[PDB]
Amino acid sequence: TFNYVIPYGGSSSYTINNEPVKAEEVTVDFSKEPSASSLKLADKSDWIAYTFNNVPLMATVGLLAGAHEAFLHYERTPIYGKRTYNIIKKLAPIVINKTAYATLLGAIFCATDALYENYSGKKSYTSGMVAGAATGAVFAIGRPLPQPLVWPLVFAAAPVIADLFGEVYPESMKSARGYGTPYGFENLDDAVPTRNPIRRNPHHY
Amino acid sequence: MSLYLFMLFLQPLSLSFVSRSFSKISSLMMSFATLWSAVYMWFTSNGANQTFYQVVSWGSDWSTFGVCYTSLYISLLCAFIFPICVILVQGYRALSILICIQTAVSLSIVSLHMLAFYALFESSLLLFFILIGRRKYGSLSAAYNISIYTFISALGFLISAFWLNWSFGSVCALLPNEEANSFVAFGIFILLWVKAPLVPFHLWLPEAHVYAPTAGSVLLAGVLLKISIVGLHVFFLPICASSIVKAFPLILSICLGSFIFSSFSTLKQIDLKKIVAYSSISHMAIVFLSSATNSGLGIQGAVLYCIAHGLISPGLFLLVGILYKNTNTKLVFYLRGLSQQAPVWWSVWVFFMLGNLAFPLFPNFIAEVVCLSALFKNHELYAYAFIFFSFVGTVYSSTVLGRLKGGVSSQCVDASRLDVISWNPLVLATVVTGIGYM
Amino acid sequence: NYASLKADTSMDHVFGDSTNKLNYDFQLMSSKEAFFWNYTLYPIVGFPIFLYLYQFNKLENFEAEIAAAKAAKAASE
Amino acid sequence: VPEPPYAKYLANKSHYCPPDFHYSREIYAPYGGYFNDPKGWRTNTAIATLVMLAGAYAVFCFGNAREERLRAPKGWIPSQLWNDNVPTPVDYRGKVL
Amino acid sequence: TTATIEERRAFHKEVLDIVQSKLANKNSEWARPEEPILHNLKSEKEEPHVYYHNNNFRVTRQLIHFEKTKIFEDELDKCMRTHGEAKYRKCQEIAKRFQASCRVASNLERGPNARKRDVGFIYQNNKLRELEKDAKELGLNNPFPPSSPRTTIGY
Amino acid sequence: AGAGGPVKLSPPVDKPLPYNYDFWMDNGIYPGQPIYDGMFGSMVGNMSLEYMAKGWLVLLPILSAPFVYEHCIADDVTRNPFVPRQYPSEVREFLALFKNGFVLNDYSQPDYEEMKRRQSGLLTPIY
Amino acid sequence: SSRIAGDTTGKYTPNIFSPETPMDRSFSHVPKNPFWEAWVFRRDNIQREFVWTWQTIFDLATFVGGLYVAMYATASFCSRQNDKRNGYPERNYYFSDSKSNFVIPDEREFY
Amino acid sequence: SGHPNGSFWSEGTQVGLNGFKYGEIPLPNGQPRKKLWLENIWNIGYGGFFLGAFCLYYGAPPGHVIPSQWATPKAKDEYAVDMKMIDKYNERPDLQARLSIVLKDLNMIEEEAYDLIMMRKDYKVLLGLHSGRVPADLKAIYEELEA
Amino acid sequence: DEPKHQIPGNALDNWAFLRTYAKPLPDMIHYYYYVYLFGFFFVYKVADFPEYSPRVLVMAALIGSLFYVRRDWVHREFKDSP
Amino acid sequence: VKTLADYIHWRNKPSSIPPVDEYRPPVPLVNYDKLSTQFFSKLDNDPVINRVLRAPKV
Ligand SMILES: CCCCCCCCCCCCCCCCCC(=O)OC[C@H](COP(=O)([O-])OCC(O)COP(=O)([O-])OC[C@@H](COC(=O)CCCCCCCCCCCCCCCCC)OC(=O)CCCCCCCCCCCCCCCCC)OC(=O)CCCCCCCCCCCCCCCCC
Ligand SMILES: CCCCCCCCCCCCCCCCCC(=O)OC[C@H](COP(=O)([O-])OCC(O)COP(=O)([O-])OC[C@@H](COC(=O)CCCCCCCCCCCCCCCCC)OC(=O)CCCCCCCCCCCCCCCCC)OC(=O)CCCCCCCCCCCCCCCCC
Ligand SMILES: CCCCCCCCCCCCCCCCCCCC(=O)O[C@H](COC(=O)CCCCCCCCCCCCCC)COP(=O)(O)OCCN
Ligand SMILES: CCCCCCCCCCCCCCCCCCCC(=O)O[C@H](COC(=O)CCCCCCCCCCCCCC)COP(=O)(O)OCCN
Ligand SMILES: CCCCCCCCCCCCCCCCCCCC(=O)O[C@H](COC(=O)CCCCCCCCCCCCCC)COP(=O)(O)OCCN
Ligand SMILES: CCCCCCCCCCCCCCCCCCCC(=O)O[C@H](COC(=O)CCCCCCCCCCCCCC)COP(=O)(O)OCCN
Repeated sequence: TFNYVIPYGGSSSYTINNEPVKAEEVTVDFSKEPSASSLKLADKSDWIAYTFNNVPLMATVGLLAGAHEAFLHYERTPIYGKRTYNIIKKLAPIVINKTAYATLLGAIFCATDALYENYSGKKSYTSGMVAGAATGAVFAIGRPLPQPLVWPLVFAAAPVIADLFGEVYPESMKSARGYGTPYGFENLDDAVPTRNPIRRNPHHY
Repeated sequence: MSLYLFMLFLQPLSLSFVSRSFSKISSLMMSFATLWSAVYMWFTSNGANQTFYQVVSWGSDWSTFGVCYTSLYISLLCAFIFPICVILVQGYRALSILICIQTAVSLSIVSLHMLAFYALFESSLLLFFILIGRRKYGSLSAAYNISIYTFISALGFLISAFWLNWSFGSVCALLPNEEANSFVAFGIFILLWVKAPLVPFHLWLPEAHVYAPTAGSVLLAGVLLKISIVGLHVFFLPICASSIVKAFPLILSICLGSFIFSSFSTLKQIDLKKIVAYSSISHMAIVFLSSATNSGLGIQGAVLYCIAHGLISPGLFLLVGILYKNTNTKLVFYLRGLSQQAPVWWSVWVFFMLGNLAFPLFPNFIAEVVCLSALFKNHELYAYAFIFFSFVGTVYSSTVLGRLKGGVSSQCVDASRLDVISWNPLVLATVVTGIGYM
Repeated sequence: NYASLKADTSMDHVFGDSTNKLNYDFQLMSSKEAFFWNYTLYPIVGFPIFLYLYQFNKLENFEAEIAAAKAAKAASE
Repeated sequence: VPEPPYAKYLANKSHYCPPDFHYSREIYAPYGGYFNDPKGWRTNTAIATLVMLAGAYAVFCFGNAREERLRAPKGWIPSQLWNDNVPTPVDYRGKVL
Repeated sequence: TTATIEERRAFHKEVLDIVQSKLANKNSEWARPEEPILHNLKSEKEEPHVYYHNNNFRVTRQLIHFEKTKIFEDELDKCMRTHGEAKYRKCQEIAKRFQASCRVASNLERGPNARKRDVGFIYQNNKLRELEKDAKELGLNNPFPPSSPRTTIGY
Repeated sequence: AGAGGPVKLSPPVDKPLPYNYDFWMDNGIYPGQPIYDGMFGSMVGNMSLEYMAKGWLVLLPILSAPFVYEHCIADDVTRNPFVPRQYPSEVREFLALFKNGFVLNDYSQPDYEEMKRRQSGLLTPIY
Repeated sequence: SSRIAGDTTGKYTPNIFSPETPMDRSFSHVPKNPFWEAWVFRRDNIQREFVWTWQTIFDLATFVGGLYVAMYATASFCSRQNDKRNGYPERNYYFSDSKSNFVIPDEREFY
Repeated sequence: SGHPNGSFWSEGTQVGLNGFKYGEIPLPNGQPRKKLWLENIWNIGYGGFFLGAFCLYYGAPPGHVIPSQWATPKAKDEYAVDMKMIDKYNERPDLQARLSIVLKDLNMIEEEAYDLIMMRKDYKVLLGLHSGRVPADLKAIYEELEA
Repeated sequence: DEPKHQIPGNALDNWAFLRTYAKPLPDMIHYYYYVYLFGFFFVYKVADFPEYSPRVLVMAALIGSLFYVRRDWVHREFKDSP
Repeated sequence: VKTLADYIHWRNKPSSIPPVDEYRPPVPLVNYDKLSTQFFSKLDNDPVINRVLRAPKV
C-alpha cells in the first residue's frame, strides 16, 4: 500500500478457489523417494525395535570420541621409555566408557521418544522435547547447580531444531518452483516451460 | 528525487577533492545542500500520487529508488539532523567515516529493493566497528556487540530476500507479492527485532551509544533506530502481513515486555548516556506495536512518534555531550548544582526531558495519543497496559532531574556560543512540531 | 588531581558531628517477600483485565446456556 | 583574592541583595541575575507594556473574528458595543429585546 | 466459485487493455480514481494494475469519509450550541448521523486485527436485545441489563 | 535571613561504597536522605509498619460501620421515608435513562425492575 | 596563576610555555573520587559477581517468565474476545491448534 | 531595606553586565566580537529550510501537501446528497422494510441502516454488488432515493 | 591508579597451573595420518549406512560435540601412569 | 567420562568479592530509636507519663 490511510497487505477470498494448473506440461523428477530402509528405521511402532535400529549411530559417535581421546593419550606416551603399566589396560576403559555412555544416552532418547509418541498417539514436537529433557536429566544426575537446568533445555531444544528445519521446512516450501511463473500467480505472462529443468541426475553415491 | 540522490553521492565524493584544511567547511556546506535538496524533493512530491510520490530507476531493479510517507519523513529527518553531527565532529578521518555512514543510511531509506536495501544499510558495518572502537574513548566490547548483532540479523534478512527473489522472481517492493511462509517472515522480522531494540536483543544499543562520539550517538538514536520502521512499512507489512496477524499475541508480549523491562532497567542507571539509551529502547516498543496493528492510525502514529523521538533524543544526547565536554563526567552523582551553575544548559535540558515524557506542547504528546488510539482500536487492554507503565519513565527522569538540579558545586559549567548554536535548530523544530505542524 | 578526602569540621560545633552513621545494610527485599508482593500488587494494577475476563466469562456462559435451552426446545418441538 | 580583570565589566551588588549573600556575578541567566535592578529598567518596562498592549490588540481582533455566539443572550451583554455578531437578546419569558 | 486459468488470463488481457486506454490520455487525477475496477479475483494481488488502482480508490474514499465526519461533527456542535437545554431532544438526529459517519469511516478500513468501532453502542444494545429475547422466550433469567431506548445522545 | 544562611557540607566519601548506594540522596549538604523517606533508617515518630497496620485494624471497623448499614443492610423501600422526586412522564422517562441518576430507585414506579437492572449495568463494553 | 585562553577578537594562541595555567576548558572539570570511581567500575562490571543460585533462578523465573506468561495469556484473551466481537471465525494463530484456516479477514466479505 | 531611594520609580542600582552571556568578555573599546566560522552557513541553511517548509505548507495548492484539503469540497457534496437521502429514508417506511431485509443478508444490524446509506460508493458495496454478495435490491433502493 | 578486575587465585598457584601445559609436544602428523586413513575408510563406509531420521542425526551430533575432548585438555591432564 | 561440562566455566562462584568494609553515610543522631510494634501498650498509661504529662495543672 505504501500509504498511511489503509492497512497494508491484502485479503484473499476464502470462498473463491483457483483450480491447480501444472507447472509444466511434462514433469521429470530427479529426486528419489525415501528408501524402504529409511521407513523401517523411522517406524516407531515398537519402541524396542526403534531403539535397537537407531542406537548404531550413537554407538558409532561414542566410539569415534573414545578413539580420539585414546589416541591422544597413546600419542603422548613414550615408546623409547619402557612403561611398567599396560597401555591397553589404561586406554580400554576410555573407549568403552565413552561408547557405553553415548549408547545409553541415545537409547534413553529413542525409547522416551517412541513411548511418548505411542502413548500420545500423535507425532508432535512435545515427544522430542520430553525425550531431550529426559536425556539431559540423565546427563546432569550429579553435576553442579546450573547444569540440571541447562542440559534438559539444550537437549530438548535439539529435537525442536531438527523437526523445524528437517521436516517442517521442506514440506512448507515444497510448492515454490523458481522457473516459469510464480507458484501463486499463474495469470501473469511469464515464459511457460514444456518440461521442468533438470539441474542434476538422481544421486547414486 | 534525482537531485537528492545526486547530492547524496556528491557528499562522500567532495571529501576526496578537498584541501584537507577546508574539510569541515565543505562538509557543512554539502550537508546544507543535501538538506535543501531534500526540501526540493518534498516540493516535487505531489500528494496526488497517493501510492509512491516519486520513483526513479537507473537501469536495474537494485537501482530503484522511491519516496513514500515513511521514506519522506525519515529522509527529511536525516537531512535535518546531519549538519549537527557534522559540526560536532573534528578530523578528516572522523568526517570521512561519518559522511560514508550518512550516505549509506540515507540511500537505504529511499531504496525500494530488498537486496539493495541490505547492500546500502550494512555497508556501514566496519565504519561503526571502527568508530565505536576508537583508540582512547571507544570500547571494543561495544563495537563487537553492535557488529555481531547487525551481521546476524541482516544475514537472516538476506536469506529471506534470497528466497523471495527465487520464488517470486523479484524482490522489489513495487511488485505486489504475498507470502504465507513463517520461516521467511521470521527472517525478515529478526532484522527488525534487532535493529529496533526489542528485549532481549537490545544489549548492543546502550554499549554502542555510550562509547560512540556525540555525533555518532546523535546519528544512531536520531535515525539509525528509525531504519527499522522503513523496513517494516516497505519490506515486511506488504508481504508478511499474514504472519504478523498470526503472531500478534506473541508480538504484543515481546513489545510490552521490552517496554517494561527497559523501563525498569533505566532505573538502575548512573550514566546519563545509558539513561537516554534505555529511554530510546522503551520508546521503540510503542512504535513497533502500533505499526504491527496494520491500521491507518497505527502506521501514521508510528511514523509521527518516530519523528518526535528523532527530534527529542538527539537533543538530549547533544546536551549530554556538551555537559561531558564541560565536566569530563557522565555520572549523575558527580554532577550537582547544574540549575544554579548552568541556567541556560539547565533550561534546555529540562525542556528536552519534558519532551521525552510526552507532555502536551511537545511532538511526543500528539504522537503518543495517536499510537495509544491505534492500540485502543485493537483492544482496550492493550492501550491500558502501555498507559499505566508510563509512570516508570517519570520516576527515573524525576530522580535524575532532582539529583542534577540542586546541591553544592564550585564549577561554572555552562554552554558556549557554539553549543547554543548546535541546539537551536532542534529546539525550534521541537516547538514547531509540538504546536501541530507535524 | 583527585578531590581531597579530608572533611570540613568548621560547622561541626554548630550542626553536630558526623560520627553517627546509617544503620541500613544497603540490601534489598528478600526473594520470598518479593514474590508475594509482585503477585499481589500486579493483579491490583491489572484490575481492568479481571473485569473484562469476568464479564466475558459471564457472557459466554449465558450464551452457552441459551444455546443449550434452545436445542432442548427445538428437539421435542 | 585579587578580582580578575573582567570583574570591572560585571555589575555590582544590587540594593536588594543582602550584604552577607555572596553570588557569582559571571553566571548568566535569561530570567535575570540574583537581585537584578538594572539601570534602564523603567524604559524596558515601558517597552514591555507597549508590546503587551499591541499583542492584546491583535488578540482582541482575532477573538472578535472567531467568537461565535449561536444562542441569544438573556439580556444585554458588553460584547455588543464591540462585536456585531451578538444575537438580539431574548428574555426568560421569550420576549425579544 | 472457481476461476479457471483461461478466465484468469482473459481478465489479465482485459486489465492490460484498461491500462492502455488510461495511458492514452494524460490525467492529473490518475491516482484519485472515482470508480473501482470491478473484478472477481480470489486475490487482488494477482492483477497488479487492479490492486494499485483499487487501493488508490480506497484511499480517496477514506479521505472523503474523514472530511465528511468532520463536517457532521461541526453541524452537531452548532446544533448543540444553538438549542441550549433542548439539545437532547432536537439534536438526536444530527448526532445519529454523525455517529453513523464515524462508524463508516472507522469500520471500512479498520485493519486485520482491529475491532469494530461501536460508536453509539449499537452493537452492544443489539446483543442485549437478542439476549433478552432469548432469555424471555426460553424462560431463562438474564444476568445482563435489558436493552436501552437511548444509550448515547443519538444512538 | 532567607538567603546566605550557613550550611554544613557532607563529608567526602572515604570508604568503599555499598552496591546499592543509589538509594541515598546526597546533594553535598550534611543531612542526606533516603530516596523515599521511611524506606530505611530512622522512622518518624518511632512507629513501625506493624504499628500502623494495628491502628488501621482498630480504626477500619468503626469507620466502615455507617456505610455498611445503608448500602447492604438497608433496602430501597426502607432507606428513606419518601420516594424519589416525581417528574412528568416526558421528563421522567428521559431522567430514567441516566445510569447515575436518582430516579431509578422509585419502587412506586411500575418500571422499577427494569430501572434497577439498568442501574447495575455492564462492567465493560461488550463491543 | 591563571590566564584567559579564549580571545573573542580571533587572535587566539595557545601559550603552551606560559608559567601561568591557561583558563581553558579543563579549568571547570570536576575532581573525581577514588571510591566513587571504584563504585562506578563495580556497578558496570556486575557480571563478575553473578552466580547461579536457586534464589536467582526463582527470582528470574517468577518475575520475567511470570510477566511474559501473564502478557501472553492476556493477549490471547483479547484476541479471542476481538474474534468473537468481530464475528470472525476462530483465527489460526501460531500456537493455537485450530482446524480453521482463517487469518486475514476479506475486505470484500461482510462479516 | 525598602527601595533604594525610598521611591519605587527610581533608576536601577546596578550598572554593568548582570552576567556574561555565553561566557564572552566584552571588548574594552567596544570592538565587536569576531563572528564564528559556522554562523553564516548555519543561519543561511537552517533559515532556508524553515522558510522553504513554511512556503511549501502554505503556498502549495490544496491537495499537494495535505491530501485532506482536496477532499473537503467533495465531502460537502456527498454530505448534501446523504442528508437529502436520509431525510427521504425517515419519511418512507416501505424503503425501511426493504433495507431491513438487505441488512440481514449482509450480516448487519438494523441500526446500521444509516451506515448502508452512507456507503453507496465504497469498495465493499461496489464490488459486492458486482460479485453477488450484496443483494441486487440495494441498487433499486439507492436509485429510489436519487442514488 | 585505576580500578581493575580482581583476579581469582594466587599469583604463584596460577602460574604453576599454567606451567602444566609445558610438556613434550607430539608432532601433529601422527594424529593426522590416522585421521586421514580412518576418514577415507569412513567416507567409503558412509555411503552404505542406513538413512537415519533428522532428529536422530541431530542428537548424535549433539552427543559427539559434548563428548569431544579438546587436544589441549588431554595435553594438560596427561599423566604417564597406570 | 570427560565432557564439555567439566571444562565449561560455569558461573557457580563469584569472580570478584566485594570489599567487606563498607561506607555508611553520616546521619543525624536520634538518641532513642526503638521501634514501637504494639499499638496498645502499658507504656502509654505508665504512672511516670501520667505524673509528667497528664497530671500537672495547666
Ligand atoms: C569524471 C570527472 C571527475 C569527477 C569525479 C567523479 C569520480 C567518481 C569517484 C571518484 C572519487 C575517488 C574515489 C576514491 C578512491 C579512494 C577512496 C579512499 O581511499 O577512501 C579513503 C579516502 C581518505 O583517504 P586519506 O584520509 O588520505 O587516507 C587513506 C590512506 O590511503 C590510508 O589511511 P589508513 O590506513 O589510516 O585507513 C584508515 C581507514 C580505517 O580503516 C577502515 O575503516 C577500513 C574499512 C574498509 C572499507 C570500509 C568499509 C565500508 C565502506 C563503505 C563504502 C563507503 C560508501 C558508502 C555508500 C554505500 C555504497 C554501497 O579509514 C579510511 O580510510 C576512511 C574511512 C572511510 C573510507 C572508506 C570508503 C572507501 C571504500 C573503498 C575506497 C576505494 C578504494 C579503491 C582502490 C582503487 C585502487 C587501489 O577517501 C575519502 O575521502 C573517503 C572515502 C570516499 C569514498 C568514495 C569512494 C567510492 C567507494 C564507494 C563504493 C561504491 C562503488 C564505487 C563507485 C564510485 C563511483 C563510480
Ligand atoms: C584413531 C585416530 C583418532 C581419531 C578418531 C577418529 C578418526 C577420524 C575418523 C573419521 C573422521 C571423520 C568424522 C569425524 C568428525 C569430523 C571432524 C574431523 O574429522 O576433522 C578433523 C579433526 C581434526 O581437524 P583439525 O583441523 O586439525 O582440528 C580443528 C580443531 O580446532 C581442533 O582443535 P581443538 O580440538 O583443540 O578444538 C575443538 C573445537 C573444534 O570445534 C569443533 O569441533 C566444530 C565441530 C562442531 C560441529 C561439527 C559439525 C556437526 C555436523 C555433523 C554432521 C552429522 C549430523 C548431521 C546433522 C547435524 C546438524 C549439526 O571444538 C571445541 O572447542 C570443543 C567443543 C566440541 C564442539 C563444539 C560445539 C559445542 C556445541 C554443543 C552445545 C552444548 C553447550 C551448551 C552449554 C554451553 C554453555 C554456554 O579430527 C577429529 O577431530 C576427528 C576426531 C573424531 C571425534 C569426533 C566426535 C564425534 C564425530 C561426529 C560428531 C559430529 C560433531 C563433530 C564434533 C567434533 C569433531 C571435531
Ligand atoms: C531458534 C528456535 C529455537 C527455540 C528457542 C527457544 C528458547 C530456547 C530454550 C530451550 C527450550 C527448548 C526449545 C523450546 C522452544 C519451543 C517453544 C515451546 C512451545 C511449545 O511447547 O509448543 C510446542 C510447539 O512449539 C514448537 O516446538 C515450535 C516453536 C518454534 C520455536 C520458537 C521459534 C522462534 C524462536 C526464536 C526466538 C529467538 C531466536 C533466538 C534463539 C508443542 O507443539 P505440539 O505440536 O507438540 O502440540 C502439542 C500436542 N501434543
Ligand atoms: C544447526 C545448528 C545447531 C545450533 C548450533 C549452535 C552452535 C553455536 C551457535 C552460536 C552462533 C552465534 C554466534 C555468536 C557467538 C557469540 C559471540 C562470541 C563470544 C565472544 O567471545 O566474542 C567476543 C566479543 O563478542 C561479543 O561481544 C558479542 C556478544 C554476544 C553476541 C550476541 C549474539 C548475537 C545475537 C544472538 C542471536 C540473535 C538472533 C538469533 C537468530 C570476541 O571474542 P575475541 O575476538 O576476543 O576472540 C578470542 C577467542 N575467545
Ligand atoms: C516460543 C515463542 C516464539 C518466539 C517468537 C516470538 C515472536 C516472533 C513472531 C515473529 C512474527 C513472524 C514470524 C513467523 C513465525 C515465527 C515464530 C512464530 C511462532 C512459532 O514458532 O510457530 C511455529 C511455526 O513457525 C515456523 O515454523 C518458523 C519459526 C521460525 C524459524 C526459526 C528460525 C528461522 C530462520 C530462517 C532464516 C530465513 C529463512 C528463509 C527461508 C510453530 O507453530 P505451529 O503452527 O506449528 O503450532 C504448533 C503448536 N501446537
Ligand atoms: C520458567 C518460566 C515461567 C515460570 C514461572 C511462570 C509463573 C507464571 C504463571 C502465572 C502468570 C500469570 C497468570 C497468567 C496465565 C494463567 C494461566 C494461563 C491459562 C489462561 O490463559 O487462563 C487465562 C488467564 O487469565 C488471563 O487472561 C491473564 C490473567 C493475568 C494477567 C494479569 C495479571 C498481572 C497483570 C500485570 C500486567 C501483565 C499483563 C499486561 C497486559 C484465563 O482463562 P481464559 O478465559 O482466557 O481461557 C483460555 C483457555 N485457557
